[PDB]
Order: sequence, then C-alpha cells, then structure tokens
Amino acid sequence: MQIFVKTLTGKTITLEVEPSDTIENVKAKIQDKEGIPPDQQRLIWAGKQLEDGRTLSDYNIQKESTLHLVLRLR
Amino acid sequence: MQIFVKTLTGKTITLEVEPSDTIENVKAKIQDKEGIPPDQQRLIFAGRQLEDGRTLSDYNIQKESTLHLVLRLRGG
Repeated sequence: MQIFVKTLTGKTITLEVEPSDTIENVKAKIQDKEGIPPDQQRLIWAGKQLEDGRTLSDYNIQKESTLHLVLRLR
Repeated sequence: MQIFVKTLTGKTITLEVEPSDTIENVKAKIQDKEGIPPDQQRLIFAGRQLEDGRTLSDYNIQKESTLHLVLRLRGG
C-alpha cells in the first residue's frame, strides 16, 4: 500500500509499504528512497513517537495515511 | 518572552521563557503546566528534534515562535 511521509518543513514523499511492516522497516525504506539514516529518523502518528518494533497495523496506519517525520541530529 | 507549544493533535499552549533557557528547562515548564514528564516530551523546531542541553537562543528560537511537542510513551 501507499503511505505519505511529511516533514514539518513542507517536504512530502510517498512510500510503498505493507501493514505488517515494522517502523524499523519503514525507516529503512525512507533511507533507501531519500538517503536519510534511520538513526536520525523519528516517525510520528497520533501526536506521538512511534516505536521501531511495532507495525503500521498496530497503530491503525492504513492505505494513504500520512505520517510525520522529524530528524534528530547528534 | 512568550512562545507557543503545539501538539500535532490540535492542542496549543503558551509558555513564558527566556532565550537562555535550555530545551530541558522548557520541558520542565511544560510539565508544570500540563503534568507531562520530561522524558515523555520531544520538542521540534524547523523539522529538527531539539537537544535537551541546548538553549532557545542556540536554535535561534525567538519571541512568539512555535515549537511542536511530540509525546513519547511505551506502548502508545
């Protein structure tokens, strides 16, 4: 299925994912498409930071859902 | 000075801060007003998750700026 990942800087990308994809999986796909290291990525849904071991389905993230992405640089 | 803190779920508050306040200091103020423990807070400005030990001045966060608050809690 397709989801959207938007930064808070106005940048939007599409991703092809599966409901059973883990958040860690999704970060890997974002690295593949955009080059952003997973260690920097924090994905956000329902106002909160998602956990690497949980799946999209776990959070009721469905087709055409929009996630937020913010970056931690340290 | 005044800044705004907004969640990504439509909740907004005002906070009185100083430029020399660290992000950690800001989290303490949010806990004072909202009851949210600092470790459950993440603050965002211009797409960047802010580091706890740096200041509002370090990030060029000026009066009437908006910070985004993202929550962080195991299982949710």
